[PDB]
Amino acid sequence: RGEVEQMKSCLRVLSQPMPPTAGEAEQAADQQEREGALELLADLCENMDNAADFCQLSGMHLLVGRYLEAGAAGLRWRAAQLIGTCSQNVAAIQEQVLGLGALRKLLRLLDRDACDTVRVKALFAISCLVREQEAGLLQFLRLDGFSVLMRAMQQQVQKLKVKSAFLLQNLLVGHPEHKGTLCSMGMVQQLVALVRTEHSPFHEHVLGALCSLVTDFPQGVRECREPELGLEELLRHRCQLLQQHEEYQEELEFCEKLLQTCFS
Repeated sequence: RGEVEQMKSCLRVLSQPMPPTAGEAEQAADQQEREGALELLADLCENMDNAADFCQLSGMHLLVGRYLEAGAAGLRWRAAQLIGTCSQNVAAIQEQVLGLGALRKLLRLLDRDACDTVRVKALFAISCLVREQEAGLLQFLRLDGFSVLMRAMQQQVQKLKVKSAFLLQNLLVGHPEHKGTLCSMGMVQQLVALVRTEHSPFHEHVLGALCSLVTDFPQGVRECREPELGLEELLRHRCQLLQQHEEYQEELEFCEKLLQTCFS
């Protein structure tokens, strides 16, 4: 194979201290070598057993402890990506990564990072940790993760807005016990504001999320019916805009369900 040795060699590169006094060429070479190590680890860690071996070698300790807060964006995003790759398919690794305080650091990257690729990979990592994990989602909530997702849907870069909205929709389907909290947090209002923006692909997920919040949930219905929100007007205009087009059928179905559920 040669895979255990690659993995150990890569961890040795990544375990080295940042070079002390360094000129620009030394610093740039050093960063490329660490980037390459993370990439080679990612290749290995698509396999679930490699992923587990990686964790057994305390790789997640190193990524969470040092690389999510590395100076260079290229290290941060590759670190976030590798966390997601390893944890995506393995419940045991999800739990280990959560116990290492990864979520607080990932949310900070998603919410604040100057580099968009870091944000996207952070969101990927978060999605892997939180979707099939009741404890990870509880912690996500406690860490104000739904507000982080909301600000991601509110900012400009379309890739992040679609992926954030997609995650919110998924969490609401998978975890309906949280509709109350989300409604009380004023998510109906914040989601409906997103529906007011220029029609685009993330709208489908936004309206899917709203659908979850009203489905068998009187508080969601009440919020949707609030006179100032103006949601009926919005939904009826959206229905007429989408109704002849086969490729918006799912967003249209969400609008229709909201109209049925909330407005006779």
